[PDB]
Amino acid sequence: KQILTKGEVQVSDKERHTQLEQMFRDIATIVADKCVNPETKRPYTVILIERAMKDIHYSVKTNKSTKQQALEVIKQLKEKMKIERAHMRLRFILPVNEGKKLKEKLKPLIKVIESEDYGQQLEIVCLIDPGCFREIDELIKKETKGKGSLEVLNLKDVEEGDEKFE
Amino acid sequence: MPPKVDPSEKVEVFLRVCGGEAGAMSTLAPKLGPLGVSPKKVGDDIAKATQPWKGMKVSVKLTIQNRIAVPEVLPSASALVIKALKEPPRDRKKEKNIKHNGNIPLEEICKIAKTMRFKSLAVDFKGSVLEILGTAHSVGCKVNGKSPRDIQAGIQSGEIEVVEPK
Amino acid sequence: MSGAGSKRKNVFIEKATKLFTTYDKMIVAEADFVGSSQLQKIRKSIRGIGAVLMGKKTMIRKVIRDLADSKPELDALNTYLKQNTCIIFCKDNIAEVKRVINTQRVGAPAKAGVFAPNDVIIPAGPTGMEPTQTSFLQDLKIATKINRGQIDIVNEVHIIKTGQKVGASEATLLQKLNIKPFTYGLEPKIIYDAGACYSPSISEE
Amino acid sequence: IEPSLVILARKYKCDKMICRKCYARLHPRAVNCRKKKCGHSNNLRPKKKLL
Amino acid sequence: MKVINSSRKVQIPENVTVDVKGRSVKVTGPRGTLSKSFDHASVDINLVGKKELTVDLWFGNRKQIACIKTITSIIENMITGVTKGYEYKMRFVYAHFPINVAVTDGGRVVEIRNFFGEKIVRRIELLDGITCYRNEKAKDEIVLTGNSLELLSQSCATIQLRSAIKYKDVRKFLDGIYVSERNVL
RNA sequence: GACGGUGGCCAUGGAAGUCGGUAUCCGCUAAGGAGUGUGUAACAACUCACCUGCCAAAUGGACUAGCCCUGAAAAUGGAUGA
Repeated sequence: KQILTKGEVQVSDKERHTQLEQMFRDIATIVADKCVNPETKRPYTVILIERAMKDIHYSVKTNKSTKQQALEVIKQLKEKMKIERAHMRLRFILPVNEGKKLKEKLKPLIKVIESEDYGQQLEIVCLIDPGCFREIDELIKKETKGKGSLEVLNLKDVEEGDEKFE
Repeated sequence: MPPKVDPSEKVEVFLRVCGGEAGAMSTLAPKLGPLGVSPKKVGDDIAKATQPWKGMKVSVKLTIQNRIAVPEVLPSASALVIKALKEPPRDRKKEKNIKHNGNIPLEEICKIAKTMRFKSLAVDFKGSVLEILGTAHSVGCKVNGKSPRDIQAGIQSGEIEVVEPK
Repeated sequence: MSGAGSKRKNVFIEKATKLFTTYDKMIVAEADFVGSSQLQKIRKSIRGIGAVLMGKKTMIRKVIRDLADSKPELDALNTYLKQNTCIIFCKDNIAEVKRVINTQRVGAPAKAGVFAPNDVIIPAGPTGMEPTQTSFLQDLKIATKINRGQIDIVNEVHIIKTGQKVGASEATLLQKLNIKPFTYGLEPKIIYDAGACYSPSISEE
Repeated sequence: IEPSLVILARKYKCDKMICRKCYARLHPRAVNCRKKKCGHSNNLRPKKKLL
Repeated sequence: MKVINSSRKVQIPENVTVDVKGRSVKVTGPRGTLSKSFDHASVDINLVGKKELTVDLWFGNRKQIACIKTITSIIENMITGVTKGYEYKMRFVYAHFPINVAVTDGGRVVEIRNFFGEKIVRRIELLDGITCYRNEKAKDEIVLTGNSLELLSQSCATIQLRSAIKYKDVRKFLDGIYVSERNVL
């Protein structure tokens, strides 16, 4: 019991795997959180920062917390590159009849404001969304509806994201 | 209580939801409105020109336009004006919440509002008028000073007004 | 055995044997296609003068009433083996009942398997045909002839009566077309008396 | 495209009732897989529709 | 329990004559001859004069009791095929590609090209009592007609089975030649 | 046949039997859920509950446990001894 509580978890034959796969799970999660590009901001995949985090030469430690480690990898590329570290906002336009089952899918998925629905015209709603979650929401409102639905930018920077530096 | 008139030439058969402060939180259907040829600001006051005070948001009410005007007509429902005169005030902001009805007697309005929908409702009158609309709402009671449908079976009011209103 | 289950016949027989001895002149009707929309608009006229009373082949429980009454369930006309009936009973208006009971009828298209009343006319002719709905009628067995510039078969004489079912493909020709030739409703069969027959003649008027 | 032809064509290869062990089409008023692999099992669902 | 006797009765119409010789029923009608053996039953098929034909079974239990109604209804099928033989109606449903259909009358075969835009030609012979012809009146429909139901419905089922979309989602495409009507006259 | 009050109350672009929280009585009858469902701007339309028409005599269910079948896949060829 003394060895269990006042010890540190040493590692078996799978140490090299449970450390290398751990430090390759860590870069495949904490680096990819909220990151949009330059030039009328869009998100992108994980492998672009898997290039651009070895390119900034990050060495990953685990004893600093994962949220703090998220706030550490984007500090270096705010220092280096021109990237944004906040939320964004969108103005979803959807037609009334064939878009309500698209409404109630993302309404318990993400936050909404300005729910302005008509009968004759189109449902216009505004969003409270991270920077990276847009590429899902560009496609899921077409692959369920089956028609065209419009992506209109609202705002490019809102706080209470990672801008509070938790 | 506006008076009921005969049908006219080229009647615009309409259906509305509200009658108090119509379209308060956009509480009218904006598709039953402009389908018939009428603007929206014309259509909002139509809900109050027929019943300004005793409308409620689930209705089989009817509004007719005799070469398009507000004619002070009442081809309204039999259910709005019986739970309207319980707790009397029926506007739109006080139809955002629940209400417990008033137990103030309405046997002598349940013969004039008895046949507000159709002329002859295919129901046996003069002996069962209080066992159809006296029990039409189990929520609350008409008056707590008497118990319905048993000291209300043959104990009736009005021999000339059960089919025709005032 | 009997007298059990849901919607008991022992609470219907209090109407089916007791008020069936308090009436003068009755109408043997036909309820073979009659609605409840068209029924509620004729059961408010009869309600002041009489009733709309039928047990529907529970009525051979009327054999115990025929001791002194001598009421026939099988000895009169229309021996009650092939049809549905809902007989009309009256106390005040035993006489002028045949005029409001044969007014409230509605003309409508028939379907497949309906009991086929005495006045059915197949929709035919130029007004009873579209050039686009020919290909449905071009599906059937009977070959068509050209009369008045239309792919159509003409049959305007009565060929079917009560007791013969209508074919399935004939129903859409009545339903899709606006042709409703006959206004049908209640059909009086026999004018029945308390132990005999008052009028052994038919009168749809 | 006539709707009656779509109804007829769904009558023959869409309106079925597929057993759960035996992925096998049965008629829409079935209660039992007709095959030995199922165990003549009385566990079966409708064929799913489209939108 | 096996019941002592379980019979049925088949009513022969006056223009039809059955020639049964030991579980080998042979109707003869105005329009054609038809025959089928029932040698897979312990059954005494036996006719009463001219109007009746009485399938009987002494001491059958089940799988044997169940077969006398089957071989009664098959003789009734043989009878109805030789008074007013069956005529099936088969309709073409397609999404985009108009199905072409060829028919000769050597073996009365059907040939189904441009089915789903496939270039394979679906030549199919009919069973040996059967002819068929296109409906000039109703569009996109071929009517089958014959003397026996086990030949006619099986020919129709072979047309229908060989007119399927493979390697796709059968709930959407629905291109084929399906049996619509099953009339007699 | 499956009707009315009624599109029951509430809630909302719109929710009218049929997305949901609550009640669940009546007229007329043989028979009506303030609705068992499909769909829709909600309806409409089709549909089931329950009754009734043809019919002619036995019908339906929840179990029990005998045999049998599914469960039940292994390497040489194969073993109720054949």
